[PDB]
Amino acid sequence: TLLHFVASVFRGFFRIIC
Amino acid sequence: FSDAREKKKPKKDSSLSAVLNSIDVKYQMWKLGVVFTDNSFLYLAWYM
Repeated sequence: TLLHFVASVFRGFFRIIC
Repeated sequence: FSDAREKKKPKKDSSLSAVLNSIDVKYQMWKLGVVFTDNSFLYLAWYM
């Protein structure tokens, strides 16, 4: 679950930077 | 009701639904969010 949270944070960061 | 008379039904360890009601979705929300915000837990998760 922690890894899924980290992955979701990374995906959000990608969506915002792109 | 605090000042007034009260009747209470003690909880049962057998009943799982009682423990599920006792645990709070929003409190577990807040607690795990704080834990994830903690830096040392992040370092240990990196080690993971």
